[PDB]
Amino acid sequence: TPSYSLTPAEASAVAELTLELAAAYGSFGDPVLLRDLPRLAARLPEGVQDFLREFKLADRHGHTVIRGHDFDQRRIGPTPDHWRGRVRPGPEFPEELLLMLYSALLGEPFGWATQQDGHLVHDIFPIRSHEKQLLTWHTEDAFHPYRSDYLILGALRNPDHVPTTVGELDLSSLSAEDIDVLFEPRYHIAPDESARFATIQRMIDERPLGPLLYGSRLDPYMRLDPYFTSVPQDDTDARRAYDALFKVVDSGMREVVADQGDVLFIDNHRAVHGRLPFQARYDGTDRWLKRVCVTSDLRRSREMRATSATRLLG
Amino acid sequence: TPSYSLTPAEASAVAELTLELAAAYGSFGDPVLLRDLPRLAARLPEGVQDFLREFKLADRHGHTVIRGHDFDQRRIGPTPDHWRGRVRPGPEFPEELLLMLYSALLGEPFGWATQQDGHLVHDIFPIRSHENDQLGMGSKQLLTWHTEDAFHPYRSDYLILGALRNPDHVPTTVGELDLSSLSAEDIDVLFEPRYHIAPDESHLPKNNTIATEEEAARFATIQRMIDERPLGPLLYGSRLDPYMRLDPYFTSVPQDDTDARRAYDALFKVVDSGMREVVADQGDVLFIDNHRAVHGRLPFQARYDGTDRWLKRVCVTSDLRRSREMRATSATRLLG
Ligand SMILES: [Fe+3]
Ligand SMILES: [Fe+3]
Repeated sequence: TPSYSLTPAEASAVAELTLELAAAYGSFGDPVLLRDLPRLAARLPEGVQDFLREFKLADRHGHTVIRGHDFDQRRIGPTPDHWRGRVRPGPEFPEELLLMLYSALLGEPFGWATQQDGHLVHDIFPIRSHEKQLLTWHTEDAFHPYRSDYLILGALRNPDHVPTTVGELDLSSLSAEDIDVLFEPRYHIAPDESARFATIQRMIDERPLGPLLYGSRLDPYMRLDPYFTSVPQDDTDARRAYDALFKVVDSGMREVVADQGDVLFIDNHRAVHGRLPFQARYDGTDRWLKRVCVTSDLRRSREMRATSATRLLG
Repeated sequence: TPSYSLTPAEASAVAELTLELAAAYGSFGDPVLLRDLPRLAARLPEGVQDFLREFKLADRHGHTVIRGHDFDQRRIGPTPDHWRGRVRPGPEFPEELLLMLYSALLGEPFGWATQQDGHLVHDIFPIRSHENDQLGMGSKQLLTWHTEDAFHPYRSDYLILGALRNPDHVPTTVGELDLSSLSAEDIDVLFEPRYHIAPDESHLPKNNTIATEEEAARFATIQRMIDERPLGPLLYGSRLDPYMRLDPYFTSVPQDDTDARRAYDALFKVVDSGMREVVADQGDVLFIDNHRAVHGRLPFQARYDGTDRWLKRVCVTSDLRRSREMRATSATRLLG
């Protein structure tokens, strides 16, 4: 897995640009910032832009990391208790901007109106409120036709080096028989728990059966969320193939640590991901990540978006 | 319809950048150029960048034009007799890069493997042997309007046409949907899966080789569409400001569906009467939203003497990986 290590000079330039932009724009509520994003991302160090572009175009690896950012711990301040009621943007606005810049290099930032107040940057920190742990991995929103194409995870702080899990598809293990079955529309994937108007909420609803593999039959994409995946009982070939696919992916899972100053890029088409359970202090010094969802085609999701301009689904 | 007119200064800066890039890069066969495209496009005049970005994000107008480019006629040379057997790249390489920079501001340039040797930037000029019938390389005969490859799930999201020369000012026809000209009842019908759109003969899997699994799977979805003949909508997106796919020559309204026939005829009249002539004169670059506009060309008399109309054409996709199944490798931008 290729990764990019920032020099002190690259890290200083990135930090400086990130502070200049934060002072220049109000928030992500500023429509002109969302407009300028791709042009702004061109002001990043050229090696960083080149690296990400190669990741995007290569379409080979499930994940990549840019390491060595300068995330000023004094400015960022203590890891908050919760996300709701918290004034946005915070002092960590610079870092959120960075992820939005990276997102603009891979596509467009988008989010869910019903998730975290519909903020384009998600918070990932221990919560005393929302508190034997099963170890799960999934494709992000595997059921959804307009699911993320990429995820960007920025490690603001990670004092105990708690890894993320990411897994890819090894084809050598699977037979051609099983692959062909998985490519066919024979599987149900269920949604999740996720204003009055216009045509209320649940719009373009639940419909057909779909495949688990797609794209190239020699190097396929996947959407795999094992907990919410069911196969019709009469379909024994599909059940045999789903079993074999699960074994390959489950047994291939890797631990990847996003330490402080790391940005992890996950390809939602080539890789599954999962959180790892960890003992939290709850004292403002806890592990803290930011997450941005990236779509390659914003217009493809128009029917589930309130307006043309909005990047929030639902 | 909003447009952008380059000041002579912007025109000068664009040409300079374009010449520099032409010298620094060998051809489009260079993967690094494809890699560098959007970082390179960030070197264009800032007004231009902001203009296209606003066009892309507004998702309202179906076409726009950037006018006032300096396309140097001495450097570009005579309009060629044919696209086959030309030295790649030609003396007009700088103009090709410009269109590739523009495409990179809207998405990713892509092509069709069997079209003009698989070049990302297409030539549009009269070819004598091609002068009998309707196409983009003839001249004498009418090109009735349409959505590009309306049937195809991975059709272009945008088209970019650059006018290297147009001495007789032969316009391009483009038409949009005036939604207020249709009844609410007819709109509901058009959003429903009640219509058959047939592929152009060029996309038929039986055209290419029957050999191997790799090639069979690469056409398997298109072949399924031909065998099952699924019915589809002609309007989609949001019911308030909808996308359209309308290729009248390849659209079948099933005989017994009377509601569909009424709605279609209605949609046809609106789009036919809204057809506008947009002249892509020398130095003009036309952007077409393939989800919000239809396009065609007018018939014109060609001279075949190296002075004829010459356009360059690039196809843009907003999501390159969506079409992976129909591409030989991950690297290739060519479907088929
Ligand atoms: Fe997740
Ligand atoms: Fe056409």
